[PDB]
Amino acid sequence: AMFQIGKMRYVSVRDFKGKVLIDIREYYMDPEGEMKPGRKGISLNPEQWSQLKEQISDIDDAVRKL
Amino acid sequence: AMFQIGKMRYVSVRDFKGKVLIDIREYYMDPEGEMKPGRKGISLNPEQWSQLKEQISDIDDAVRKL
DNA sequence: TTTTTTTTTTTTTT
Repeated sequence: AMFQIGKMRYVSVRDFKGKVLIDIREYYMDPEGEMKPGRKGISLNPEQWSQLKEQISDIDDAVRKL
Repeated sequence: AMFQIGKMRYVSVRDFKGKVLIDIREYYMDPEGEMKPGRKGISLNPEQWSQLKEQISDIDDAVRKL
């Protein structure tokens, strides 16, 4: 499943080799004319994603103040 | 501002060259004994961060179904 | 070999 968050950026959810990854990732268009994941991104495991969600309120507080 | 989401992973919030960035990134310990940002990570702008949050429910549903 | 916004490019450590 892919969830667009910008022009060339997605959160993607996939099973990779038995484990669920939540990937926040910029994509590019390659010379053969296909969409590929780029170097800018990180694949989170479910516990890291859970910790991120738990800190959204604090993250938002910091964003708001800048 | 730093928000830990794993042993060596953080969300950070900062103003860089006049732009607020929400960076999700893996860090490492370098040979001099200092923490440094690593190559696995992505800096979101606030609009991307807002779209990510908007889709957490859908992302979470994908995780349950994969 | 190691950041940082809408070419040379994936994939999990509290």
